[PDB]
Amino acid sequence: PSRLRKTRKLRGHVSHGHGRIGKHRKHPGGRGNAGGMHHHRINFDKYHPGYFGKVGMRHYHLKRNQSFCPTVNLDKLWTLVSEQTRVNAAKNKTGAAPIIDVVRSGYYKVLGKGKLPKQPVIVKAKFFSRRAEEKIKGVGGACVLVA
Amino acid sequence: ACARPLISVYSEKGESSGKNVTLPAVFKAPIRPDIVNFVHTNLRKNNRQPY
Amino acid sequence: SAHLQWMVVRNCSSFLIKRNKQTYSTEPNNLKARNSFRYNGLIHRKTVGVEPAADGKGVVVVMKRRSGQRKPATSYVRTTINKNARATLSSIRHMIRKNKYHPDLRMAAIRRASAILRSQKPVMV
Amino acid sequence: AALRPLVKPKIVKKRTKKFIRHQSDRYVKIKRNWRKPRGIDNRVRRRFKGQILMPNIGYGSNKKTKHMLPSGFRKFLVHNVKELEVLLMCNKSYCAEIAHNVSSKNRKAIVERAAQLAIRVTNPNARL
Amino acid sequence: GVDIRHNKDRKVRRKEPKSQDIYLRLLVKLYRFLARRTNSTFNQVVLKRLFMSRTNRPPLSLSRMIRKMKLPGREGKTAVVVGTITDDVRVQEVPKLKVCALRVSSRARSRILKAGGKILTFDQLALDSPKGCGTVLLSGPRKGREVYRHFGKAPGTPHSHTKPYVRSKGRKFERARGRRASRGYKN
Amino acid sequence: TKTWRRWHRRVNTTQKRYAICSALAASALPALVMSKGHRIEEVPELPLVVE
Amino acid sequence: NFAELKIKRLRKKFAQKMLRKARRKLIYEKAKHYHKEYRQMYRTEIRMARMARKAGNFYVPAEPKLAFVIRIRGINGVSPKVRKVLQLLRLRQIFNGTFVKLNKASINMLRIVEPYIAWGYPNLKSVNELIYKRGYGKINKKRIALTDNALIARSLGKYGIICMEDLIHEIYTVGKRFKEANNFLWPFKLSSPRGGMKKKTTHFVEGEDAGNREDQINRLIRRMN
RNA sequence: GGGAGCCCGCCCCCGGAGCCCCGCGGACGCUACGCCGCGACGAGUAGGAGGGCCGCUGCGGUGAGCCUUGAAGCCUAGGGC
RNA sequence: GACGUCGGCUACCCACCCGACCCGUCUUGAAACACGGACCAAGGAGUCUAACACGUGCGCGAGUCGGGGGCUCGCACGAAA
RNA sequence: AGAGGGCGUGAAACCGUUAAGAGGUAAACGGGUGGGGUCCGCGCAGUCCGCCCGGUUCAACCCGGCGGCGGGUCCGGCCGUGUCGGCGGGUCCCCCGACCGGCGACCGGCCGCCGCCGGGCGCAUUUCCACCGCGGCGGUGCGCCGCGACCGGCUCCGGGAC
Repeated sequence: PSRLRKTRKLRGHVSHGHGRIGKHRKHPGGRGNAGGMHHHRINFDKYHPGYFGKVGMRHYHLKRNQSFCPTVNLDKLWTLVSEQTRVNAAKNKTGAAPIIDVVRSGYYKVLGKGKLPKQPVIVKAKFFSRRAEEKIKGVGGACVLVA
Repeated sequence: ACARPLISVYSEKGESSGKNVTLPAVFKAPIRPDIVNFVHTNLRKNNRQPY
Repeated sequence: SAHLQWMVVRNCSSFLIKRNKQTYSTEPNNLKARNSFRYNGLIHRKTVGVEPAADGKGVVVVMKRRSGQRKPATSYVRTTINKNARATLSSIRHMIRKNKYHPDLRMAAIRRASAILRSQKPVMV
Repeated sequence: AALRPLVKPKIVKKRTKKFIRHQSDRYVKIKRNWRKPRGIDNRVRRRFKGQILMPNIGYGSNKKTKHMLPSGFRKFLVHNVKELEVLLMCNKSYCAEIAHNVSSKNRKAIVERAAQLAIRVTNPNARL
Repeated sequence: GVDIRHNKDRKVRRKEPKSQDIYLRLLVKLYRFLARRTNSTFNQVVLKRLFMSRTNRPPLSLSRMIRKMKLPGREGKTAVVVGTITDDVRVQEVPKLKVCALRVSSRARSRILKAGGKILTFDQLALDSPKGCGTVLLSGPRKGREVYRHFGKAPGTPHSHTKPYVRSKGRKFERARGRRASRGYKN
Repeated sequence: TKTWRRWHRRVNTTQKRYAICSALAASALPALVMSKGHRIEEVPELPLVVE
Repeated sequence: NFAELKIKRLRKKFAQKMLRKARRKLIYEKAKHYHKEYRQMYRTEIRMARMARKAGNFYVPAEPKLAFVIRIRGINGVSPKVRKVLQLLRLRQIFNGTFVKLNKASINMLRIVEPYIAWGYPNLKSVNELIYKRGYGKINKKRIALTDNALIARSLGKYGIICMEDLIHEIYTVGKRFKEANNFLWPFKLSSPRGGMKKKTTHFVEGEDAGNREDQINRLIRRMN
């Protein structure tokens, strides 16, 4: 809204809020990212370190599908299954230990972040972390690998 | 869950008949003139032809 | 409630009137014609209104029943008083004070009735 | 035998002369409407002695008599009889001013109603 | 003729909320009256927090509220949060609580009501304890936003761990001259 | 003036539902209806349900 | 219930009246004691002087414990250190006076701002007139006139100062709470010196008004206050 | 509640004690984005911010708005804010 | 004091005393022997799109979203909802 | 045609004419007055009123009717929130019994109060209209003024006493 914009309060002011000693010239400093090495080096080195120079190996035909691998932590693992599944756990005097399919929920790798409740569970996933496997074993479950 | 009164149904010639309806909670929903005005002013810009 | 609708209506009312720094409200049953929370007949559960008589002599007192809202047809009850310019004021005073029906509006309604009665008489030479 | 105000305080004004634009006398294209001088070398802007006076907040009139007519009432612009009845409880301090566009036929009725309600009109005998 | 610097004579603290919603303004009126009448500073703190903007009252998580109520001493006390209470999915055991907040998420509300807890609004809290007796005042992490990760000492400065503004993190967008020891220098 | 000015505005579905619910709720409360200029003095009941 | 409540209210009012009468009596007794103490001090100084002059001896009077300082020049073109000392002495506006107790640090500060101030040793009448005619207290960071002793009692009750007489005594005979009394006292906005000045820009010794004018500061107070 | 004091009993309620405080109900003051009371201060280019019941145009609502018994516009040695 | 007498601060003309150099801009410095300028009327210059950063308001909340498409209408209001 | 064929409204620069005023330091401007005109608001005194007090009917009090407000024994029935119960049909529905919040979510009787209408109430009450009191209160005076007492802020003067 031009009504709420600043230009309405600048009516009558000669310089229109852009100084009068140095006028608002068209492009005093250079267009765009001009002078990354010259006359803007201080800014480019104190606000964008690592802008200039190459590093690493080139990969011509890169595909994100090959490296696609979503991760889920043990911090939020029972959220993938219904709450009644966990209700029917630590009960029945049988040791049901239900199966939670991570791939069905939409993750491939299971990570060890977070605390796991004391309830056995069968975790099926493509990849497992060492700490996540240790947590599952300590809780009393089993890690299952799937393709 | 506020108290919902009973709304009588009026016939074609007034003279409210015996039919009554429990007042829906939509009428007990909170009033927000700011939200109403915001939505109205933003949606009035959708039927505007370019010039 | 009343505060909710007052917050809704304090500035977007059709009866609100600006234009030379005085804000009034023209909705009925509003003593002193003041756009104030206390002086507003639409929002409050108990409202008193003083109006000139349709015939031209006497005054009309309008009371909000509070028995049932959402029914504007029967919400307000009107009574006509045509007495000797002092019994009307006494009747309004007893209506507002003895019934404990919005005592804040007592003197305002008395003044409005006095103004109406003064208006309904021969004007001048 | 007009309508007296409720109170008649002594209206005191700090300044009554209108503020005029700088160099409004020299040129016709410059109106009397005041605009603040915004030049680097301007006597009025920096308040040199003997120049025109720049309006300031100091010239603000007293709140007691602000917007008060010499008669002692405050104007309220009335367009029709329905709007006239609003001033019923404010007749002792507010006066009805009939809108210019109002026809004479309705103006007469407005004047008569205001006379009945004891509300002062600043332009009662205007159209005729 | 007095030398007084008017640079900071005007205090910039808020006086009324900038929001135009009516329920918050009614709560503001109620707590203004309570603060100006009662001698308790709880009402004043609640009024000041109601005046605060959205970013100044971050939401409080259910797990954080649980861990703050589990501290010894605040047993059977009502929790007062001026922000909003949000459900936490990584917590299973939720004891019953007494929570006062402007808003509660649907999931958190369901959890609290299923656990046997009670949820109150600010007007109900004023009716119950006008001076805020038996209340535990809690708030969310102010520095929880990712905005504050970009604040502080600028990147490219020694002993600075500030996240720079990058269009997209990657191999060839940063970690070059200025960050690699093999390319120029590093900080 | 150019044709590709951002004429249209996007509003959240939840916000639109909130606004319409508030409008339906304020359809009650005869004070607001009268203040909106609608003359409902003789209406038997503001939630006017007909057969 | 009604009569019992009325009787209790009357009893409380009577107790308040008796307490106020007792406080008034205490104020009267304190003022009379202060009068006696002032007379004793004035008489004993002359007694010591006469005693010293009786034999081949001299009596050197004590250096004054407090001094009155008035800023005589404006705020335009002031050195940073001079301005800092002036604003530490609560002398911001021209023709403002403030009581300052004298010690090494105070004398050094007054020496630093010597060209910008005129200071001396105020008399008892000068203190009385300054406290009475132009005495304002700082209550809730607000300059409020000392129209009644209630304000002084509320502000300096913890220090044994409950009236104008106690305040004047603590200001004149520098005591333990002189700092608190002087900080409570708002700086005196004295008027322009009637009859003019000799010279603002030069020291008092060389015909000007700036510097130390120990006894003539009383004349300056009479011309300004 | 018990024991008693410089023969016993009351020592009462505002639909009325009549008021410089009445905790029984409470404005002429309450457009609480309102009203009211104290102090201190008021320079200003470049520049920033806030309030405009300042002004122009068109749109959605609203004034049972104005108007051929005279609209906008224009002129004015008239009354004004 | 009341049928040629009253009040009109403001605006019409005139006289007197004091003050008072022509506006905008570059400039440390403008009344300048620095530049633009006879006068008047109309037009006239910080906009829009996209990408960001911060702050504020609203909705939902470890979730959030409508991009695109489809189902309701013959489009008055709708290319809306 | 005060719309007369480039003719609706007809402004400013500029010009001609009528009326008034003025005019040897170019003109013009700000502050303060004075003089003359333009009309404006008064008056053929403007002593502005608004309450209380003194010198044709009904309130007061009853009868009948109607309407309204408040209240509790929750009186009786609905309504309605939290819990307990019939498991009666994870979230969503009915019954009687109990407690609590009895919540402005509604009614039927009861009481108290108020208002209106119709009857009595004929005149020490009642209300109007006008006057002689400037008697009590409040804001005010049509214009020009004068005086008195109190206070605050100042410049002074005459005394006495240490």
